[PDB]
Order: sequence, then C-alpha cells, then structure tokens
Amino acid sequence: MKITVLVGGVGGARFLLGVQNLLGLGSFADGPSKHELTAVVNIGDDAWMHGVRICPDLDTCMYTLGGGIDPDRGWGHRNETWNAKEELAAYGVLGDRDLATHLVRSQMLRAGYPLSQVTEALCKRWQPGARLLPASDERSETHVVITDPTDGERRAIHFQEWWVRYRAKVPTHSFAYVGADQATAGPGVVEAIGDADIVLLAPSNPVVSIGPILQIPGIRGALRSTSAPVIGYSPIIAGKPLRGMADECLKVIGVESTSQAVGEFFGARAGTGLLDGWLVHEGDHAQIEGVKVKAVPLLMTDPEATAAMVRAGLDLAGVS
Amino acid sequence: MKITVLVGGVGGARFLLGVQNLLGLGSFADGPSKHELTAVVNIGDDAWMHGVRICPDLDTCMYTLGGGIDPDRGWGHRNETWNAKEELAAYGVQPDWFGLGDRDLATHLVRSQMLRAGYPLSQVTEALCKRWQPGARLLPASDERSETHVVITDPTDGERRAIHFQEWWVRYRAKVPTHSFAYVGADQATAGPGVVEAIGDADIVLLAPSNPVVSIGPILQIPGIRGALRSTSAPVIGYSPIIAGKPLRGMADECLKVIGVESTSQAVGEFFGARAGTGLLDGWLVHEGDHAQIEGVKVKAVPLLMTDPEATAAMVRAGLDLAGVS
Ligand SMILES: Nc1nc2c(ncn2[C@@H]2O[C@H](COP(=O)(O)OP(=O)(O)O)[C@@H](O)[C@H]2O)c(=O)[nH]1
Ligand SMILES: Nc1nc2c(ncn2[C@@H]2O[C@H](COP(=O)(O)OP(=O)(O)O)[C@@H](O)[C@H]2O)c(=O)[nH]1
Ligand SMILES: O=c1nc2n(C[C@H](O)[C@H](O)[C@H](O)CO)c3cc(O)ccc3cc-2c(=O)[nH]1
Ligand SMILES: [Ca+2]
Ligand SMILES: [Ca+2]
Ligand SMILES: [Ca+2]
Ligand SMILES: [Ca+2]
Repeated sequence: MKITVLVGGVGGARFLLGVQNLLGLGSFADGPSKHELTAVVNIGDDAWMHGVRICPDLDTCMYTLGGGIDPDRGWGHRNETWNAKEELAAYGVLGDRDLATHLVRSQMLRAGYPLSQVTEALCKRWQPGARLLPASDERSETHVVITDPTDGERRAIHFQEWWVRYRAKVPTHSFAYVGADQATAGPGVVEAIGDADIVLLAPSNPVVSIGPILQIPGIRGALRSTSAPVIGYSPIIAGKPLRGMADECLKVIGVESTSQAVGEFFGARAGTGLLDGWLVHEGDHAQIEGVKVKAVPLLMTDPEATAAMVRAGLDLAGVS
Repeated sequence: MKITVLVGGVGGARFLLGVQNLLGLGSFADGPSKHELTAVVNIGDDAWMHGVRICPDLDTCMYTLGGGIDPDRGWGHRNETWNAKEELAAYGVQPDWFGLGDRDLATHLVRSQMLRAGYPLSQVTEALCKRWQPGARLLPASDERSETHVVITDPTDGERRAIHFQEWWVRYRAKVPTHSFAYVGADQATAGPGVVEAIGDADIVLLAPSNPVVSIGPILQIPGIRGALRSTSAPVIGYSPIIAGKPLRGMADECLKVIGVESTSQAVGEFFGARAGTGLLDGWLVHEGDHAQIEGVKVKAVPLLMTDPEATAAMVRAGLDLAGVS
C-alpha cells in the first residue's frame, strides 16, 4: 500500500494525479484510502531569485494535487496577476499569488526550517493527498555550461536562465549539478525508496527532471538496493506532426530522443542501471538486456488515462 | 541653490512637492534646473515584515515625487492589487494586518535583496530612484536601524508591552492605551551618508510640517543629525503640523498627547525649541489666525494648507522670506 514516484515538472504532477485517481487519494478520495503515495521531487530547478527561494517542481506538484492550477492555462494559479513582476521589469531586473508561497517559504528557511518541513507546512493549506519530499534539503541546482558570447568563456548558467535566454542561441556543453556532491538524500527519501511496494520513474524529462534526483548522494544507491520493483515510463511520444522535435536537454548529452535511448540512459538494474521494467507508448519498441519492456498507451490525457498507465506499471512489476 | 528638508511620509512628500514646483524641479521641471533639493527622510517606521524590509517614509516620498503614489491612500502604489496579500491570508500566516500590495512588493523585494547582499540603504534608495526619477535626493536619516517602538497597555492581557510603530499605527490605529515612545537604536545609529553635509552646505534647512513626535522627532534622535542643525550656518525654518481647530490627516494629536505636549502650534514650536537657547528653530510658521510666542524664534502666521503644489509652493516661499534667504 506504499508507492513512491520520482518526479519533476508538470508531467510529474500529472502522473501523480493518475496515481491518486487509481488509488482514491487526494482530490479523488471517496472514503479514506488503503494506499500511501510518496513523491521524491526534483530540486534541480530550485533557485534564490529576488531574495526569495523558488522551488518550481515542489510547487507544481503541491498546487496540482491541491487543485490550485488554472484549468485553461495549465500552469499557475487561478485569477493570477503579474503586477509585482511588472514593477520588477520597471526596476530593470512569478505571479503575485505565486509570490506569497515564496515569501512564506523564505521566512521559514531563514528561521531554520528545512525544506522538507517548509513543504509539509505549505501542504497543510493545499492538502495534496501525497507526501511531497524534496530530493534533498540541501542546495543542488541544475546548471548548463555554455560558451558565453561576450568573452567566449565556458560559464555555468542556472537551468532556468539557460531555458529562457540561452537555449538554442549559444553552444551548450554539459550539465553541472551545483551542490549535489555536498548534498544528502532528504529526510525520508531513502526510507521511502527502501520500504515501497513499487518505485515508479514518472515520464518527466530524463536528464533535467529525473536525472538530477539521481545526482543526490544516497538516492541512486537506494534505487539499486531496494527490493521494490523499479518501473520507468518513457517520455518519448512518437507520432506527432512532422515527427516532433528532439529533446533539447537530451541533445546536450548527445542522447537520441528514442524510447530505446532514454531506456539505456537509466539502464538495467540487472547490470549497473536502475530499471526492472520500462514502459513505452504503443507502437514503440525497446530491447534492453535485463529490462522488461512493454508497449501500452502512455498519454496522460486525463487522470483516467494516467490511472490506466499506473495500472500497467503495477502489472509489469507484478505488484498488487 | 541648495535646500535641505526634514520629512516624514505623506506630509513630507506633499511639502517636498511644493519645494519642487517653486524651484522647477522633478515633475515640475521647465528648463535648466537652478536648484538642488535634498530630503532627510524618517526611518523610524521602517520594519521587517514577511521577510522583506519596508521603508514607508522613503517609499512614500519616492513614489510621490516619481508620480506613482496612491491619491486617496497617500501610501503605496496607484492601481494597487492585493492578490499576494490575499494568498498570505489563505496560508493563515501573520501578520495579517499589514497591507503588502503586489506592485509595492517589488520595491520591497529589490530593497530586501540588495540589503541582504551588503548594499547600504542609501545606495538601495538611489538605485530605486533611478527608476522613479524623483528630482530630489532622498537621504535616509541613517543606513543603520533606528525604529520607533511604542509602550502600550496590551488589550489581550492588560500587560505593559512594547510594540513596533507599525503595529501601533496599522494594527491598533493608536487607539490602545499608549504610555511612551522609545527610539530603539537611534543612539547607536550613525547619520547617513551626506546627511550632515546636506544640513551644513544648505542655503536653508526646512522642517516639513510632518508628524513631530513620530516623523521629524525620530530623525532628531539620530546623534549626528541634531548637532548638524545646531552647528549649521543655514537658517532652520519649522512649519507647525497643527492647524488649531481643524483635524488633519494622521495621528499627530495622539502622538503629541503621549509626550504630554499640547496640540497647539506654540507648544510644537517649543517642542523643537529655539536655536538661541537649547532648541533647533530660527523661525516657525503657523496657519493664519494662530498666535505663538517663542523667545528666540521669529514666528509668522501664513497660510499653511498643502491643498496643492501651487499652494504649498507659496508656503515654501514664506519660509525663505522669513529666513531672509533668496
Ligand atoms: N510518456 C509521456 N510523457 C509525457 C506526456 N506528457 C508529457 N510527457 C513528457 O514530460 C516531459 C516534460 O515534463 P517534466 O519533466 O515534468 O517538465 P516540464 O517541462 O516542467 O513539464 C516531456 O519531455 C515529455 O516527453 C505523456 O502523456 N506521456
Ligand atoms: N501645517 C500643515 N500640516 C499638515 C498638512 N497636512 C498634513 N499635515 C501634517 O503632516 C503630518 C503628516 O506628515 P508625515 O508625518 O510625514 O506623514 P506620515 O509619516 O505619512 O504620517 C500630519 O500629522 C499632519 O499634521 C497641512 O496642510 N498643513
Ligand atoms: O494603514 C496602513 N498603512 C500602511 N502603510 C503606511 C505606513 O505603515 C504608515 O502610515 C507609516 O509608517 C506612517 O506614516 C504602508 C507603507 C509602506 O511603505 C508599505 C506598506 C504599507 C501598508 C500599510 C497598511 O496596511 N495599513
Ligand atoms: Ca499523431
Ligand atoms: Ca511616517
Ligand atoms: Ca551602529
Ligand atoms: Ca534621546
């Protein structure tokens, strides 16, 4: 009755919604449920900005599961304004509702509360119906090393600045996980991975959403050691118009945007890797030595479809 | 050439506007500027709230002179929204009694981040003023902390408590029994950069008709500042903030009562005193129809309503004239 999912980004929040729907948790609860959902949430995008601490993935899971996301925009609060952002532009340097979260979190961190407890405190308001554990209570911020065009020097940029400003506009060389080597697995993270009935890798971006969770010392070891089946979900959805575009962050590490490539990225637990099973969308193929591969529908069209997706993860692992 | 004015918030900014219109400064600039206006701004109301630093007096002048102030509120931005404040309420956090506007919050965020990175307030203020272009030099009385505290009888328990000015003013609206003010940090605060010099090199120094106990007073509590006023060669002209028989914006009467000073122009004048003896004033202007005696102080009844920048401009002229300054 214990399921733990590693997540990052909007897609992670959507996958958790499916988990909740299948198991009657959170918004989808009819009576008190038989299951506990634990999310090990990416902190690689977290940043100090404008004197306040911003944790996008933890916030996106919290708001999404708490039913606070705007149905028509898909991101951000309902009836959001960006007046504070507007004045910040005028000052020459982030919704208003979003800022309140930031002020509260910042006040807690500066008063000594670790992020895990900041998160629990915010979740008393949102009541996501899930345990959202930050991968780490220490800093571990995903950066991108570019060739800077002012002087030609390699520089590390915060992933967030890279994504808006520099992506596809200057040469990019690698990712750096700033602070990761000095970070420890956040409270409960190794325990949540060790005691689970099943561990699911959400179909988030493998490099910058699941990937940085894996750079936290202790987390990768937990995954290799745990007796819970580990089932990963492919993030590659073929069949789009013009056959889609390759993933920009997989490009940075020279990894093809195929279910086969992302699968080899995580690799087989039978070997040095992390996966016992690997789900791909129907019509897609992957053969990976040691890894059970199955094509099923993998579109998170709504919680009902994601619930089917989660159900197929249990079945491949053989978990009830 | 050089005018230095001690100011609070809404009233100091309003008086400062009069200075600007009289001299063709800031928003009122019509051709080459012949004058330099320096404001020494009260920092006694400054407070940390929700993890961000609030400087209401500096902000209100900054917003007012820069054409951003809320016309009917007198504090905070025009067309302000309060969604961020609303969300703080929804999270159930404290204090829920202090209005952090969404537009206003950006100032607080930029200011808080710069101070935390070691920038002194004076530099934060100049930086913020590059966007607003107030047309005046807004000097914090000090780059160090000097916050007015209020000794009340707390209505929860009947106990004596000290509260920050913000809680006295915003939460209780000065309606709790009030016993004294403490200028916590003033004796340890150094006069801000340029403040003593602006007082010394001024052709004239003007005390805006701001709140005497909680707006001008706390400036005068910074050790360096009071000496500059006494030791300066520029005449010091004060404006009574009390228009006897006419209630005015703010709680000046309540603040005067705490320090046991009658709400009359003569009493406020004597509060500040005469430079001939132990005081600070050379001159002291009051509203027409008001009589005031101050030994050592030239007192002149003149119109004293800040109804508009043109009317205030005349008020400024009457100080120059009483000082004998051109
Ligand atoms: N398999 C699968 N992957 C998806 C679906 N929707 C989105 N994704 C993947 O989710 C990734 C983006 O999600 P995420 O890592 O959470 O970061 P985000 O950019 O903030 O949304 C994309 O690279 C997609 O490949 C879906 O329905 N199925
Ligand atoms: N003489 C005079 N004083 C005024 C007038 N309008 C407001 N005041 C005074 O100015 C004070 C407010 O200025 P200040 O203390 O800087 O504003 P605050 O800090 O925002 O309260 C009030 O307490 C009033 O007594 C006016 O027209 N004439
Ligand atoms: O009465 C109020 N005055 C508010 N003021 C005015 C200020 O608190 C006091 O009027 C001054 O301290 C005294 O003049 C603010 C000033 C700021 O710079 C920033 C925020 C506020 C918020 C309030 C408020 O919520 N209620
Ligand atoms: Ca298609
Ligand atoms: Ca004030
Ligand atoms: Ca000091
Ligand atoms: Ca004293």
